[PDB]
Amino acid sequence: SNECIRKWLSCVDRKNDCCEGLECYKRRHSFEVCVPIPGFCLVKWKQCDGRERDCCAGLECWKRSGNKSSVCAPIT
Repeated sequence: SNECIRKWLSCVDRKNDCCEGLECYKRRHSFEVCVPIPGFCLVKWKQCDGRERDCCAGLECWKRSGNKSSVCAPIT
């Protein structure tokens, strides 16, 4: 398991490997970096660890052990 680029660090390296919910920005002269996407969220098949409050509307940090890592799920 490897880590991802830190927010507001440097996108020049790799934009496709910035981070979760991050995207490359466009600047005039100043070096552009990864930024938080507006309205960004998660699905019922995405990890919830760390983003227990980032998932989409209706989703929640689902605690599943034995099959896979901690993922998100819709209201119950």
